[PDB]
Amino acid sequence: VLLNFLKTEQNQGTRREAIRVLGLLGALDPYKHKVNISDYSTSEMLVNMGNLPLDEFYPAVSMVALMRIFRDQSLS
Repeated sequence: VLLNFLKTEQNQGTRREAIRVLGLLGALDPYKHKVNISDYSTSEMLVNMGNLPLDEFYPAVSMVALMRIFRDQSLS
């Protein structure tokens, strides 16, 4: 949330204040930043790892496309 405002909010004073905050806190080395922190088969279907013939391939991809919008409740 410190960095998100740099690409969303644009008012110059706000950005100067944000970077000032970052500087005062100051340069955490990324290692500690990381320390503090199924679609797999469908992904292989997107590449056809199983080497299916194209005829039995279009149904799978069209289906996964339809399920992608059908699962999301935001646009029902």
